[PDB]
Amino acid sequence: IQKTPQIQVYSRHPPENGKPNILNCYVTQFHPPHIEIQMLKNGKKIPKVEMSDMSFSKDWSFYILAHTEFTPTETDTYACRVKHDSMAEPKTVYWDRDM
Amino acid sequence: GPHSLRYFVTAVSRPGLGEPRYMEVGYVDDTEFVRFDSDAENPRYEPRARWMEQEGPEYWERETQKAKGNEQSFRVDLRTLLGYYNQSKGGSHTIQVISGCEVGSDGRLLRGYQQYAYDGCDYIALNEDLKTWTAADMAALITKHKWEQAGAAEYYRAYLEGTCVEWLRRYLKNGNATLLRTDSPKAHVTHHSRPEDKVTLRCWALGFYPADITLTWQLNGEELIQDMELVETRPAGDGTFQKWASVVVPLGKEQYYTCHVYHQGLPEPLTLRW
Amino acid sequence: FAPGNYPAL
Ligand SMILES: *[C@@H]1O[C@H](CO[C@H]2O[C@@H](C)[C@@H](O)[C@@H](O)[C@@H]2O)[C@@H](O[C@@H]2O[C@H](CO)[C@@H](O)[C@H](O)[C@H]2NC(C)=O)[C@H](O)[C@H]1NC(C)=O
Ligand SMILES: *[C@@H]1O[C@H](CO)[C@@H](O)[C@H](O)[C@H]1NC(C)=O
Repeated sequence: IQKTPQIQVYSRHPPENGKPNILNCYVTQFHPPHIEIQMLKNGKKIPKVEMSDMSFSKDWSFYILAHTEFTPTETDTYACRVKHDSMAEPKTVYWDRDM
Repeated sequence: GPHSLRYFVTAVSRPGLGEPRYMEVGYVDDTEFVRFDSDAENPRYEPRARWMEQEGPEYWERETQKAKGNEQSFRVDLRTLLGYYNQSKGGSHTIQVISGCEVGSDGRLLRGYQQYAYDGCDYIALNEDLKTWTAADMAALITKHKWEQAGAAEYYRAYLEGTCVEWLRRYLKNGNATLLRTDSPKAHVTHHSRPEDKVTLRCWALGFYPADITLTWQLNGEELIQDMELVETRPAGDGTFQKWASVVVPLGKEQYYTCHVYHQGLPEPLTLRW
Repeated sequence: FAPGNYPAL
């Protein structure tokens, strides 16, 4: 089965400039399992990102979380880039702090 | 309340790139606690929760040996299925398995299960009676016949009623501070404009544990579960969860809609508005 | 404690 991934980007705590927080990129409902996930700060790859919570649902689609500690500022931007066979090109989803 | 111990296993072939990738991830309830990944340079079963520091070196050695054995059996399974389905060796294929047991508040077994899938489709599964298997196609029927002659269900039933339940009880005891805790949700509502004098109201629930939660939107005492949009409950990176649910309403009438949050950590459900 | 021996398909 070929299922396109849903990509969700969100912080642990409501964002407040200057205060430590956690940024998450949850990639879900995909198949096959092969996939590439990267988190970016101002367009540059964030090193030491942690991958966790890998699982699958009743219909067998895959789920996995990418997360990292961060201290937001008014103008730093963050995003999650994902590459999967179901898509022609990599998909980049930005963190929307006003969602 | 009830608790569960689950193991998610995945084997993925990759022709022309070496051996299949093999992974095992274990969970107590909705908390990841152990993991094995064949693609690390020194594949070993590793702790994923702080309380697992309470197990000795022998525990890790034994789990690691089991994982390496499992890795080899699934490697063989991938070849066998190419035969059952008359497929070529040039493409990538996936085998997935979910195994687990669940106990009640008193620690006694409520149910057990083990289900397999090939390329994202049901293959074979253990029936509720823990005595027979049910096959999704003719290939799985061959497997069913093999397992009946080998007594596979009896061996798995013994694991469920003994080992699985006993260790789940131990994990709940050792990690009580983490697993039996309750973190109350903190909520808020965001507002967004849209085309045609309408507005999007989004209700957020943050920092809670366990994961089970209910979020609803009401209008004059009636739930709008229909025209409501939402995301599946998701992990937030520190052992807690979050979720949001939204509804579209007429501009200037936002005050007539209320979000309701029900959770184990809320003696009285939360009611809030924009 | 993980399952110990997954029977071959
Ligand atoms: C979680 O349970 C502990 C008791 O169990 C702790 O010690 C070992 C037996 C082992 O299971 C270990 O993993 C676990 O952390 C509770 O602590 C006890 O609390 C009572 C309160 O009356 C004290 O009298 C005991 O001395 C104390 N035992 C210990 C740890 O020395 C602990 O309270 C509980 N966690 C929570 C929710 O607070
Ligand atoms: C298996 O597939 C090949 C073509 O890929 C075909 O020649 C052969 O007859 C098939 N055998 C079966 C069991 O259908």
